[PDB]
Amino acid sequence: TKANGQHAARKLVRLRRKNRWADKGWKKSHTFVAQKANPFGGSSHAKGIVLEKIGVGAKQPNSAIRKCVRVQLIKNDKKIIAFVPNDGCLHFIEENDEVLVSGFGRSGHAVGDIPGVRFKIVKVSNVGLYALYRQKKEKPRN
Amino acid sequence: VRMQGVGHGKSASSLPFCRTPPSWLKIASRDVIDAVCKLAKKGLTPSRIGMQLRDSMGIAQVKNVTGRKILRILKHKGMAPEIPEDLYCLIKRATEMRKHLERNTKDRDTKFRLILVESRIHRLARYYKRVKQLPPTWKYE
Amino acid sequence: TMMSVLANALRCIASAERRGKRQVLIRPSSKVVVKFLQVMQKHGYIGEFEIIDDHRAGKIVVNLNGRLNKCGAICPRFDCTTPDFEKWVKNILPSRQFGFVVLTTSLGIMDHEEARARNTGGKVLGFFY
RNA sequence: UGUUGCUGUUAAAGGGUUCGUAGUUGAAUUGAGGGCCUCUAAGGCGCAAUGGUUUAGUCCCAUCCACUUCGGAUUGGUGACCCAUGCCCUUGUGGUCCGUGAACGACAUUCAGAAACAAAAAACACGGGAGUGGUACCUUUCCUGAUUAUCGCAUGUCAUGCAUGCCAGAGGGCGCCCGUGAUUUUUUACUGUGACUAAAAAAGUGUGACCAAAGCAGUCAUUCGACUUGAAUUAGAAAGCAUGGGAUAACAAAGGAGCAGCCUCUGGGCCACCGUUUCGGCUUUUGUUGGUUUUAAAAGUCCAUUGGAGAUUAUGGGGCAGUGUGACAAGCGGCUGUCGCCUUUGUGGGAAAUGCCUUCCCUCAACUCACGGCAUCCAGGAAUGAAGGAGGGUAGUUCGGGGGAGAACGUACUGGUGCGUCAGAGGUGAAAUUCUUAGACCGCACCAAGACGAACUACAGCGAAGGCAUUCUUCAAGGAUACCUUCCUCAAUCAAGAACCAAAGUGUGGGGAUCGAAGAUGAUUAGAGACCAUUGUAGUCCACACUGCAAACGAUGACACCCAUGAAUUGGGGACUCAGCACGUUAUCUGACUUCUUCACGCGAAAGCUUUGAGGUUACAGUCUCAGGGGGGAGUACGUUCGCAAGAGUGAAACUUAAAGAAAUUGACGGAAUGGCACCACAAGACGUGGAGCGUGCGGUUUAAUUUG
RNA sequence: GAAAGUUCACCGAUAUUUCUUCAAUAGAGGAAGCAAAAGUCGUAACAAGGUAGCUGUAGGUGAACCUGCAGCUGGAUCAUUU
Repeated sequence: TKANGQHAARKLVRLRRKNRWADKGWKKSHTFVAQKANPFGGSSHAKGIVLEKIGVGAKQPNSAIRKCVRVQLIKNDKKIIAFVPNDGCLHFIEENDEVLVSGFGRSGHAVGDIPGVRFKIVKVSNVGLYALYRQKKEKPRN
Repeated sequence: VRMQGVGHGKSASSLPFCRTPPSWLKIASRDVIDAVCKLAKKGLTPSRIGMQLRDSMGIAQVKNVTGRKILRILKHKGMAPEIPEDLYCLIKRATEMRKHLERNTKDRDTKFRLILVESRIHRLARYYKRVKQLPPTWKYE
Repeated sequence: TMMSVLANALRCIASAERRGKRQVLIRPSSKVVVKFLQVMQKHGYIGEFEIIDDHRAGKIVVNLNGRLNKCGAICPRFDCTTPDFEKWVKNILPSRQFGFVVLTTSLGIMDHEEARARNTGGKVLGFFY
């Protein structure tokens, strides 16, 4: 339980300081190993250079093929996978094009039917990829 | 609760509800006093002085028929012991255990008991050097 | 042992009241326990009580009229103040209408209602409905 | 993340146990006062009076007599009691007043609180200062005397002295500063109030920037300005500041003979006072400074008795002596074991007075009772209490598979020896491994060696836990109970630290019967050191060292309080020969273990839990401590401490996944159980098919298609 | 009066070298974790799962595991000489 004494204070304090290390919602904030691990440095986005297009399978209950992109990160020289999140826009990504990369949804667990991938490609060459998809802009090769 | 180890007992001695002396005790303060000091010269502790008195002379309590109890009497006449009753007894029991254990080092029980008795004596010691009744350099050994 | 006299008394009263019993025994007595009872007997929640003398420590005995619903104890005796009457009165009581918190002051032992009136806060003591 | 307000029996989570320091928490006492008057203010389990035919009653009585469950009868009967006012006792409200516990003098003082005293008071009283108080402040009693300032008189005049004096005494009353005195002054948290504290920001008051976020502005007459123009106010952690309050707490001291002032009138005697080193310091007045010295107060000290107290009896206790009283056994006596000593001798009783006094019996325990001398010795009884809080004592040869030591006892297992018999024996589902004419198995007798102590042995006991079972002896303990003994808060729980700890393991020595990991052999099987069978090493046992790893479980931490139903058990207590004993029954109590398979309330998701809690918890707070934060990854890795080693303590992350888990229910299944039912099941048994030669269907292959279900 | 310069003391940049501490980092090979598949070998657990199960410990085995020893019931038993 707990201590109700007048001078009990210090025991209470030290108890909390111990038991917050059993919380993962404390660690995720205060500890900088988490920051380091994250490929953006904990920044909102980052840019990368497209390496290779990689076809990626899917898990057992929903059989599909998914289009993914092996990208390298300018900032930290790490490699990462990301998903193309529109229909038939694999075309609009080509090798050695700069590209932006974002997280998607829950960022501690991988998204369903794509293992290991929490990362979706928002922008190709700073153009909105959505804009290309539902036609407004056209991709520069300029 | 028992201080060390298990035990709950209610074995105890009460008090009289009459704190004034009986009608069949016509003895004065002085006679009581004299009796105490007389007995004490045999080396009897206060615990057995009270027993001798109550049983023979019908004394209700020493405190009821004199203005003071057994140690206060002794102190005032300079017969009082310098080692309190409760302390002395434990030390006797202690030493006797240590005899038995000197011979028998396979004895599990009396070993554990000696550990108890030790720390109990220490508690007493500590007490009586806060509330001065022993020298402040006293130690069990 | 018991580290609060009040706690020993008012867990006999509460239990007894939930069984509807019309008298209760109380093992110790203090100057404090008296005052607490006195309050509630004025406001109409207790018939009478006796203090009996063993010439060591007394044994209180109380007559319940069944008009109580709880008698609690606020154990650490936390500090309540002129603004903070409000706080306590909301949080530990089911009402502001008939909730009675009892407090200690230099002045004596009294209800929160009378405490406010004389404009002195103090350390809390116990409570009843 | 649960301080307010979390959970830990089974879902993530009580440490194997105990001791124990820091730390946290800790029982009760000191005690918060009263009266008289008014008030329909209430109650009355107080009460004089007087009221009431049954206009209301019950006990007694009357008449019946009714064997026993009818009644009525009147004035019944200060009876009982019922509906009434004061007399009441409390208490409500109302006023003021108290030396506000008891105590002291009471009109001429001290007057209804004052001198003294009690109590309170250092915010005080004890002495004193002109450099104190805008030129030394105010005042009333008692006498002296009255300036009635006819700005005059006196002091003073070389004066810018064109400047003061204009109340003796009495107690004083404030203000100011300093000196002295306290038996042990005194603080703090908390609270109320008040000080002291930048703006911006926030809360907020006013205001129509057209509204609005905003701003601190503006608004009005009506002119050669007015509003005294507005621009309020509050909060703002601790910590520091001042001053009330004095309940609850904390700090510190005391720890009880480890102590402790009686006050006071007056008189005398002596006496420096600081200080003690080769001469130092020193209080006014005498005109003053310089010198010495005296007288005198003060203080100290000695004696003296003047008045008054005391919180513990000084005409007293303690100890010696004389006389008489009561009395034991020998020496003596009764004239029947016991009585007395020149009686009586137990105690109230008896007598006699107006419960008491006196007389009379005439106060026993080897000294007890009564009286007297005077001789002694010499402070001592003034303390809160003794917690169903802790420690200690004593007792029942108390209580128990509690612990250590020493000595015997019991059969069995195994082996050996002797006396006999003769062919198989071991062992299993069936076998085989295994043992036998060199006589096994078997029977009896005896001996050796090692382990163990059956049945009795339990919804029993003891131990801190782990654990503990033949008998006798022996050593030191532990719990329970009983007590009008002792101590007086010494306690509760726990980081740190210390001790104990099942089995298997490790070191060294002894032992080695039985069983037995490893190993060996035979089966079983598709495969089988398997499970099974025959063997067999370590080990199993003991001593001395380590290890501390268990489902070490009640998966339930420790201490404390409250909490109901019934029947038992285990200990203690209560109502000649180990012997004023032991058992049992009835009833009661304290201490242990548990059952209601009629456990009360309540709690819980349910299973369940119930004075023996998981209950008294959203109406959430008795106290302390340890552990847990979805499931895996992991008790892994790294570091580090312990260990001979095996291992023990401490203890992550990367990455991955959306469930894991708890309980109950309904279905289904079981080489689970029980009761039943079927020639599509089987028993007994009659007839076939199943491999030939044919017909038909299907499969395969074939082919233009060999249609297809 | 006073400059260049001299000697000594003090403050001490920086370089060099060593040590300490923190951060990040390559690596043959070995060993785990996780995630896939329509691979392979067995049948251990759940029914008495066909050798009741599990915990601690030691040994053995190709695997799941098996075996001895002491416990627990979360057993297949709340229970059979008053």
